[PDB]
Amino acid sequence: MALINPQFPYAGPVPIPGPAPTETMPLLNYRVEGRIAGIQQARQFMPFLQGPHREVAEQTYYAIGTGIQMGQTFNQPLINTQEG
Amino acid sequence: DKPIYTLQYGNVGFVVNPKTVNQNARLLMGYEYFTSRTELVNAGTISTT
Repeated sequence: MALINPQFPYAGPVPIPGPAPTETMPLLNYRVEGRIAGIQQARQFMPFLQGPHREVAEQTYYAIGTGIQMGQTFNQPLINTQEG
Repeated sequence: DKPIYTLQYGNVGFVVNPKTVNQNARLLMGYEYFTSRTELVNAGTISTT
């Protein structure tokens, strides 16, 4: 967006020496076929386990029984003959 | 009044910060606690024939 100087104008570009025209043109680089080499193993001996863990520990229980329940020799009360 | 029951292992600890320690120095801890591993369903009787 330059302003044209009317007192000192200039013309378009003139030819100048050039950079040997084939040396600015590249070759198209020619890929050969390739292979991810080797026979891959199916599994890996991992350093960490792959499953979930638990944040807190919960107390577990198992039921037990008591035993054969016996009789008893109670201390027996007195007879309510109007004193009680 | 507030018993320690802490649901992970090292969550509550007891600290001693000593200032002079001899060779065969140790702490002899003694605890007192409640625990429960079993459940206690009701029992059986005889009923002699």
